Amino acid sequence: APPSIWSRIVNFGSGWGFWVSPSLFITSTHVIPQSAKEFFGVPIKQIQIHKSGEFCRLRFPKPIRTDVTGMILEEGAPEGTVATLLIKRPTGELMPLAARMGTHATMKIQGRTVGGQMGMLLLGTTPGDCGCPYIYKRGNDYVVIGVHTAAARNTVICATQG
Ligand SMILES: *C(=O)[C@H](C[C@@H]1CCNC1=O)NC(=O)[C@H](CC1CCCCC1)NC(=O)c1cc2ccccc2[nH]1
Repeated sequence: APPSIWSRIVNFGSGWGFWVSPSLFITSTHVIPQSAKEFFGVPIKQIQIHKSGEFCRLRFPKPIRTDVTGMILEEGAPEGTVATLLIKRPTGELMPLAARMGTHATMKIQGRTVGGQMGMLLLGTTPGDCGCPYIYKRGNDYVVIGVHTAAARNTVICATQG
């Protein structure tokens, strides 16, 4: 992925989030800092925050990332698609991970209702990785399909919009 794509991934609370477009930031719900007063310098009351299970959209009142184009956001990928989980680490290291996406489902994880799509990793994910995006290339378009929310020892769970 080009630097433009990686630059959309930004640390956010205990994990990460992803700029889909100049005004739209997505992340995993459980990652969002509680009792934060502002995100990216914007008071929280001015942000439109919509949670769909563990998929969270934050829509800012003015464009924040005017440098980025709006990317296609879809609810998961067709079954069998090998997506890339774009992991950033706090050291700065980039760790793209290939994951074959499987069935869509809604299930409880540690008592929380999670709608998303499970994948299988093809050197793994760690507790600080949630909120990183799943993307794949469809023709000449990059498509973002969800955010990293959970993993087991090679199942990964991509939370998707409802
Ligand atoms: C991000 O916060 C982490 C990333 C995981 C940690 C371990 N490897 C990863 O990729 N996410 C979690 O730890 C989730 C937290 C849940 C909180 C409530 C909302 C849904 C996510 N939990 C797990 O990843 C998890 C729970 C669990 C239980 C039993 C077996 C495996 C297992 N994995």
